[PDB]
Amino acid sequence: LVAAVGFGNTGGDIFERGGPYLVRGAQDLLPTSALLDEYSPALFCTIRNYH
Amino acid sequence: STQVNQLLVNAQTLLAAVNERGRSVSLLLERVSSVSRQVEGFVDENPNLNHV
Amino acid sequence: ELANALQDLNRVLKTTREFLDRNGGVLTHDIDNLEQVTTAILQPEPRDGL
Amino acid sequence: AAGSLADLLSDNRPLLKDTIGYLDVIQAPLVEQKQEVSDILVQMPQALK
Amino acid sequence: QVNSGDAIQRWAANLNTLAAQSAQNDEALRSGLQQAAPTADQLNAVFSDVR
Repeated sequence: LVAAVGFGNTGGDIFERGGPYLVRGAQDLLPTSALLDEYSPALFCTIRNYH
Repeated sequence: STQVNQLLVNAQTLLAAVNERGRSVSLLLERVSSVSRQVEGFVDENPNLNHV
Repeated sequence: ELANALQDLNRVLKTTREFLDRNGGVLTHDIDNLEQVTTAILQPEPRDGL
Repeated sequence: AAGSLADLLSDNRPLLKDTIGYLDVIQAPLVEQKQEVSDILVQMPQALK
Repeated sequence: QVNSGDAIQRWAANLNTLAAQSAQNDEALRSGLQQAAPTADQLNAVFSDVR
């Protein structure tokens, strides 16, 4: 029970500080993820040619 | 007798307050079992995580 | 319900303890290094450069 | 929270496994040449200036 | 107490079931307690390191 008190307090603090950040980051990553997926085929060949 | 009466009324209040969230209490055990299984499977099926 | 819950809870507690003894000490280091490098590249001058 | 984590894992486990595999194959050459990366990162600011 | 006979019978049966399930996994319960004691401390340590 004491360990649960300590771990719950620490984890709740960390989650309350870094939850909305992660939520909005994962919300804003949709266009960048779609863009990276759309132009994936020109990645390996581009890096190979530059090398 | 006073302790018995107070115990019974406080127990009624506590049970009424606990089970108003009926769906979550009614699924606590199922969800904890499910998340336990999922965490076990996630750790088991990815043995290369430490080297990564 | 309760029997499966107890068994799965015991198994996941053991699995979690193994995982934290195995990976936590390097996961913390990775998080610290990521934080330090991102903070270094998100100062106002690197921010305007980017 | 238990239900939400169970659902998140049940949905994202195969994708996380594939992500870990791809991350391993990406990072292996970088670790193999972790000194060349340091050297180019040291040298690049002078060239940029 | 008479008017609530169905409720008391139902929770008596459910207490029987829950107690049977808890007793049939006595070693599981002991192991769960013995492992829950230090795992929360370890989780608290991990979180406080990345606080």
